[PDB]
Amino acid sequence: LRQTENRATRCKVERLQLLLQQKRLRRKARRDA
Amino acid sequence: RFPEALRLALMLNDMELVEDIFTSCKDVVVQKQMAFMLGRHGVFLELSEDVEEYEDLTEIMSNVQLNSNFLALARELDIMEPKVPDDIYKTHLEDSARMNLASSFVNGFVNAAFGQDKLLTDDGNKWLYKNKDHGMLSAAASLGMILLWDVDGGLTQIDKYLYSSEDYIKSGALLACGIVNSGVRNECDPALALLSDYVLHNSNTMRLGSIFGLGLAYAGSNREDVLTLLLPVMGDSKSSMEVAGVTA
Repeated sequence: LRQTENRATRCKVERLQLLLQQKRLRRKARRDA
Repeated sequence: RFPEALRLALMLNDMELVEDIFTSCKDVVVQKQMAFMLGRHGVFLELSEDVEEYEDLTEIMSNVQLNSNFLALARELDIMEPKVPDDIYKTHLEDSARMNLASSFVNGFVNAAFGQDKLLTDDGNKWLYKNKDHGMLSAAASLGMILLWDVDGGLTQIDKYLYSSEDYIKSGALLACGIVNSGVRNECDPALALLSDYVLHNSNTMRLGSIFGLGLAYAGSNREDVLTLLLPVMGDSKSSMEVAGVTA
């Protein structure tokens, strides 16, 4: 349980970092305009 | 007089009336000003790519820039100096879980969204070593407060240094995400997605922490997605009455 749970946590972490970088890109793009 | 018109519109509890007042949008300056008030009050506007200045008004209401503006003001008369619990105190004028967590709480209160960074890591390691009884996720949520509204810095720091074993530490990550997103509006669901993912985990206390983080990340948002995700799992016969109450 521990290993699978931590692996899923990490996978979700990379997905969240993808979302975060997308947010940065869009936010800075709109800021500069 | 749109700004104070909107103020009285909020005073009268009718989001429909508030939207009607906001609709006019005859002036860009006043439109942005009233968007600022709506965002600060946290009232959630409803529209899409259908009007002028839609993007900037949406960002204003969502409060994406609040953290940057706060940090900018702090830089002006820079106050980005982490302070030791004793320094906040003055003990010089004259370590169980209890006082360890108390000091962590004091540090979190004093350093609000200032990015403690080095002192952050120092106290993090301290209370991680002092993990004992109630040396639980509490201090991780404390780090969350130190990174309050710091979607960038808070999320990054917790992600790189958190999770793993110690379901209490994972609940700490969940509540840190919730704190970071608290009063922070954005279509992205960095807290909502995670807390919904780990809502159904058997661990009673970790599930409790996840649901608390989910509630407090978007407290007052008033949307229906998380309500539909949570109300079905209100039934806590399989869990504890404290879990029922906190979900409520």
